[PDB]
Amino acid sequence: MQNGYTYEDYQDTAKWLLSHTEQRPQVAVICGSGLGGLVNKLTQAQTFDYSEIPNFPESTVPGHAGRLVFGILNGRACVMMQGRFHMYEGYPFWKVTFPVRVFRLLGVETLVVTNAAGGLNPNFEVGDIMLIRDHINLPGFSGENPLRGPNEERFGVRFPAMSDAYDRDMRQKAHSTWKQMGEQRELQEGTYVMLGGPNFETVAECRLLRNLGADAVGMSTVPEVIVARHCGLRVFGFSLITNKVIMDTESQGKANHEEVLEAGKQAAQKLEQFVSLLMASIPVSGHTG
Amino acid sequence: MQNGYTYEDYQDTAKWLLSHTEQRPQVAVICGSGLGGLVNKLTQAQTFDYSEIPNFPESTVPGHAGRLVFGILNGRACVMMQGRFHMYEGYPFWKVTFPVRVFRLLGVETLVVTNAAGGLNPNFEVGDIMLIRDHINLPGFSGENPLRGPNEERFGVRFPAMSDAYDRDMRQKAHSTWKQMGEQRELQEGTYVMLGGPNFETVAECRLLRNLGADAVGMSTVPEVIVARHCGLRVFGFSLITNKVIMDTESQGKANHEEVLEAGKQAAQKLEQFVSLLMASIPVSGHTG
Amino acid sequence: MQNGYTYEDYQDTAKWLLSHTEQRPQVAVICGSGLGGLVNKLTQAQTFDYSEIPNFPESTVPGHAGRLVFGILNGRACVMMQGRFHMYEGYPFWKVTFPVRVFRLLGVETLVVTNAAGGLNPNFEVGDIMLIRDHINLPGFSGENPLRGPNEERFGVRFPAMSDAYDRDMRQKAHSTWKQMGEQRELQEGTYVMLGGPNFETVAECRLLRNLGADAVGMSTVPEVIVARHCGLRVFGFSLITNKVIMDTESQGKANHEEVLEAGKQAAQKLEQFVSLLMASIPVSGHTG
Ligand SMILES: O=c1[nH]cnc2c([C@@H]3O[C@H](CO)[C@@H](O)[C@H]3O)c[nH]c12
Ligand SMILES: O=c1[nH]cnc2c([C@@H]3O[C@H](CO)[C@@H](O)[C@H]3O)c[nH]c12
Ligand SMILES: O=c1[nH]cnc2c([C@@H]3O[C@H](CO)[C@@H](O)[C@H]3O)c[nH]c12
Repeated sequence: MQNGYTYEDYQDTAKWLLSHTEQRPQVAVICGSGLGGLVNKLTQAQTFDYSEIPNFPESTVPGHAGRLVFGILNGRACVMMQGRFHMYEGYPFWKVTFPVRVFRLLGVETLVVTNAAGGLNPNFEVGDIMLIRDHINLPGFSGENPLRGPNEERFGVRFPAMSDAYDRDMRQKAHSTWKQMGEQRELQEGTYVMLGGPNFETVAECRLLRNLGADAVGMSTVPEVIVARHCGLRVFGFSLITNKVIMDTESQGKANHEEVLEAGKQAAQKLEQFVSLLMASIPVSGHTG
Repeated sequence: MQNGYTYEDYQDTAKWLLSHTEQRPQVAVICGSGLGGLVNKLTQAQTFDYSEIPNFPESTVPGHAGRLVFGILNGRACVMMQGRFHMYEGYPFWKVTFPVRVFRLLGVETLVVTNAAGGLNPNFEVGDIMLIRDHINLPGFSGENPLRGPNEERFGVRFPAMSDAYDRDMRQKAHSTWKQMGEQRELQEGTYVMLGGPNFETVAECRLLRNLGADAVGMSTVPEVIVARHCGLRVFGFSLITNKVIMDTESQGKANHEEVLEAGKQAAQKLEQFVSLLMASIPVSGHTG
Repeated sequence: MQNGYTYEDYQDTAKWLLSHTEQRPQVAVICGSGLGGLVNKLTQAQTFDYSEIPNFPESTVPGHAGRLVFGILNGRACVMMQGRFHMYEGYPFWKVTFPVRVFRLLGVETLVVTNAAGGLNPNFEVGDIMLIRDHINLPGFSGENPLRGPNEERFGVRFPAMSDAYDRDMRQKAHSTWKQMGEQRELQEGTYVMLGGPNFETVAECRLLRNLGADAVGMSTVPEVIVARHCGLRVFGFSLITNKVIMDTESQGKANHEEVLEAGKQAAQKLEQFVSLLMASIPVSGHTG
């Protein structure tokens, strides 16, 4: 059936975490494939395995550790999902996005989503960082949506708008911060398209997606962005272009999960630093003062 | 699993209605968001709340009253669904389309479907009435179809054609009737595309859908048109363009459910009159005479 | 839930077949709508109704006999599925593709898939044979995939590549063999697109699919190709263009299942001979010698 989680289920989980840590994060960060190293920048870190937290699902994908880590990143208190969940694991979207609603109940105001994606835009290179300015939700087109079923008014409204999903002011800041880093390669920005997986795309599917206007293709993030927005979380996200998708039948090679080599190795120090500097200020937003 | 309704389930429901009303409608009308006012033109009306009719599902969306109303509209006896069901409510297509098969068993010959839709075609304006000449069924592309599972030969054949879904002669009549109304704004006609919802589309999705050739986007109607056609019901339908979809990232605003303001208020008297005049004649079709 | 079949389920079924026949096929052939006649070329044939083989699903579509036939085709020992399964019958993809994994466990190395498809490419004619060089998996875009859920490492890896699904060397051979037949009509080759069904497409959907780059549209094959590739089966496939899809609203007619007339009658002797000659050699591939 539809969402099997009740409001109290999120309530209980949030209560469990609050009674087990003194940290009160405002920023929540989700780490995609091979981006699990973002965690080792945190100070005063406390790690919780998903399996010990009440209603939490579990990461079954290599590159996804399956741990919730609270810590202080460059002065700001945040919580990180070292590994996320995907629909191709057998998880329904209402299970995949469970942690987004828990964050909301913990008092989190901002959510930054990351992921590894295949490059569709020809100007993208392996190793590029693409700011997600927009997305195309293919599973959504068919009713596969985390918000399907009766609406929980306590989180948001029945018909939430998505045209303004990715925060404009945060994307301005990302660009400004990149300049300060002195990166030779420019900061990319585009549309992220989500499909189910777990197999990689055929040439025809890559050409089709590109013609639809997508810049990168992945198998996650979008459900989370929808639930986040629905409950009023400010959102920002970026894709690490781990590979160039096959656009020709004269296939030199084929995609493979070794793309973690591009993330948790190749572009480790870069985006980890990019995200740390990014914790400069929402500006915070703490009522007054 | 697939369709949980047996032929007898539709039989029973049809029998219940027939033994509770003296009205024998030939035309069935389904009212979409904010079009619930079409009901108050009926004479000798008898209302049934969906909750009292045996195997009937229930409308949970504001703008959808959830009542079956029998009445006489401009001389013709018809039955109206004051509010429909959607997949985003958690309803499977076989539940969403239940009433279409009941209508067939009541003796109904024509079904007119209405709905509120976002305008993709740039020449459309808020308040426009678009005749549905065709549709694109996105959920259908993935197997999400009201006819999935074993086929009930008593209703129709296994592989029904959809290329001739929207009656040609009725669309000629709609245009002729519009002329007689003296409307300054021309009568629109286009392709309706259905997606799951309940969130509104992103700019990228709107551009994608437009490039696919769709004129308006909605979250209903199509499943109903398929089941109707499958059982031999003549079909006609139109969309009330309640809003202009966001096609640019320089987002002035965002879509919201207040679009009922455009329907159940703004274009009330117009389409209600358009539908009343439309009950001129199939010509009826009553064997001979 | 996800795949309800365990590795032992495939093991058991493979064992059952092996202890009931002396034939050890290397090639497996799947027959689509109206192509069931490919079976009557086999020598030393042994037929098994799907209903008698342990974990086997059942064909409910006319044109699909529902029998597993072992035999010798032009010198090569093979097994044939006289009739396949489709998602529109109510079958989940993990049920639809069950036989592909059984074949793998029997020792099969090559799988040739066939099907009846509607022509999108304007240069195609009814009766044409199209080599499947690639595919677009619409249900896959939304997570509807035979590999969803935990991965069985004993069959393949979590993220299998699909860009090289259709064997290049076998498609070279198909072209060479066609020349030897002396066919006046050239051998077609293109992209196959899969959608759910069971209804036929609207004009708008046909134009949409064509613009996406598809040459033929069908309601099967793809799930099977994915599971096959995942477990290392060499794959080759072709579509019998049974009809021209409706691309204009000035609809002369509409599609219907009578397309079996084009297959199991019209192009019977041709493709049956084409497939028999095609059993020339992988070259076999039998370790050494
Ligand atoms: O080219 C790609 N296509 C689709 N998904 C991905 C990913 C993402 O990485 C994981 C697999 O490595 C998946 O979880 C997927 O979403 C990276 N590259 C691609
Ligand atoms: O722009 C739009 N996009 C998608 N659906 C709708 C609707 C339709 O109205 C209800 C929500 O107001 C939904 O039921 C939807 O199908 C109107 N406008 C749009
Ligand atoms: O034009 C077509 N569109 C979609 N599917 C098919 C088939 C295939 O044949 C069976 C129905 O005859 C279905 O099983 C379908 O996959 C043939 N032609 C078309």
